[PDB]
Amino acid sequence: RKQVSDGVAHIHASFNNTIVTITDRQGNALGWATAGGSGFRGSRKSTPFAAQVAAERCADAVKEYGIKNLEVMVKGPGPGRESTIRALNAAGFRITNITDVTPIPHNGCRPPKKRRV
Amino acid sequence: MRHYEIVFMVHPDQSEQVPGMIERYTAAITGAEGKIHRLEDWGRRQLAYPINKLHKAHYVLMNVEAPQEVIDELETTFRFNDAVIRSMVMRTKHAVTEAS
Amino acid sequence: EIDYKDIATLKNYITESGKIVPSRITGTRAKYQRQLARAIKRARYLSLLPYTDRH
Amino acid sequence: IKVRENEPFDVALRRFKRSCEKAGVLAEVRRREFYEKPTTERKRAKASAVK
Amino acid sequence: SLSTEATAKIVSEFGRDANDTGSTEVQVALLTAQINHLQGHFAEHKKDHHSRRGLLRMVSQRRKLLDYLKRKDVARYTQLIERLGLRR
RNA sequence: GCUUGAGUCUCGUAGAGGGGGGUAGAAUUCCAGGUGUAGCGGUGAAAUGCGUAGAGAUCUGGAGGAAUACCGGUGGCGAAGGCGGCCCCCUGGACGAAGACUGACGCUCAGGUGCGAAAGCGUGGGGAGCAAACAGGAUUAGAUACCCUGGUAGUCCACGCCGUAAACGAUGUCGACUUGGAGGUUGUGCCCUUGAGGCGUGGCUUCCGGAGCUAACGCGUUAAGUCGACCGCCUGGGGAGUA
Repeated sequence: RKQVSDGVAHIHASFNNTIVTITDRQGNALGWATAGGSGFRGSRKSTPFAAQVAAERCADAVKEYGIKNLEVMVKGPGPGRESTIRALNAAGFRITNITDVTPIPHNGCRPPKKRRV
Repeated sequence: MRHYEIVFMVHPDQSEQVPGMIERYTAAITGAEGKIHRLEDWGRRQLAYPINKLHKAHYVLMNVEAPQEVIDELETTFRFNDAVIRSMVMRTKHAVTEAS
Repeated sequence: EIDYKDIATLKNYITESGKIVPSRITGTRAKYQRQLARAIKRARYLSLLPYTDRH
Repeated sequence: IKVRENEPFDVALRRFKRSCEKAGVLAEVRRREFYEKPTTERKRAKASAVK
Repeated sequence: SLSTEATAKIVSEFGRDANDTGSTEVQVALLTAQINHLQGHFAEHKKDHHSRRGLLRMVSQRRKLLDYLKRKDVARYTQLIERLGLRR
């Protein structure tokens, strides 16, 4: 179906969850997979293992497109992200670019207070 | 009558109106008996980042000594004129004449 | 350093992602680190240099 | 940031991420505007950097 | 502060000659010139509390010099404040 | 009278000093639209919350407000509070070089006057983020808290008020003298520069230490050493900085 043959893997690692979205070069999503949607709810959805099985599961569900090349775009910090791109070249993809696209303000908005734990 | 360095980008699609504008601007300087020291037309140069997207734009370096009033109306001329995007006028750093 | 239009020189004194390099790395006596940075910023306004590498 | 595919490579192993953004810069902008704790955190950081 | 041409003009008006630039009438007249010019600046702005501190240093210093010159030669005092239009 | 105190003039230097105006780039939120699909968010774990009315992710376009990454540094400037994108306009001070000029014009200062973070108050705007109050979820024996999800005043602008802070080097101001070392920052002179030169002379500042002082801790040419001038303040704890 529609046979795009090149895409972008936007991986959005945060501290609590990694969410991998495989799209095309136009930016239209072709299929996604989160670490929290792969079993292991909770303290286990923020691990490199959960991110890699999230990326394995996002490599599935884009078989209908015949993607061979993809760029990787990485957001946020997280226990994910590093393992995530590994799972992508464990799934036959030719990984072309690895950009880190974490949003950094140039002293913009005030961050929240928190955490007197 | 103090020194100024004017640069300004021009929309690429109005590049053919560039030297005319230059003349008018220079004419305005000579309206106040101020003199113009260098003047460079840097061609359509590639922008390091997009602006209204609009890549490659046309740069003009000026380096004029003038009284501040004609520089001020030159700034308002750069405000209203839709052709010119990003002017920048600067300091004295007394009169220069060289290339880069 | 004194000048901002020489973007070869300025491009040496900047990292691969558009950020100004500290004088702790490049030597550059503090007076010229200040002129340097201020010239880098005047150049980033003119789009001679980039603010970042994700524009 | 960006690293182009090499002609004969298995792992890109980009270090672009490490030299700048991940470790410090994003973990710093998770929490409060002070003006006060940074003046003392930098004061004791520059007072710890001593022989 | 003040223009070089302006300072030179006031030194030429109030001194014994040029190069007599530290006499008491001359200092008073230069302080006076700057006080009036900054009356024009502080009618606008009005919340430039830093520049005003410089201005009140000028006012106080002018006052000290007028007190000196009053208790040295009173004829120079009356000619001086007569010419500068101060004292109200 | 005189110049060694104080000040004026000439020429430069560095600077987030102040006030007004403009602009730029990242990011957050919101709105509209494309792709796409079952979760997202959150936590120690959870739940409230958002989500098949299509969220989150992702791309495009727009609006708006605030703050200005990197440079950035026991770096700088300011009397103190404090001041951080870039550009213009108005403006204050400091420091240095040689020379000229005035000629004690100086120092401190009760009352007085001015400036004075933040929160707060008044009038009129603005309102993206953050967030007292507040609400819900948890935690707990309880939880009027810490943690989570929302969230109003406020924070932002104009003008006026308030008049305080661990407003702190817990060290009043001004001046003089008294062994050193390593730095930082900003001037400048001289001398093969024949480096990543050498040798000096100022201004501000950081760390360590000698004599001396100190109850000790420590201060130590930026004194808490050795003196002088003037001011402010103290006199056991509480009651009480209260009536």
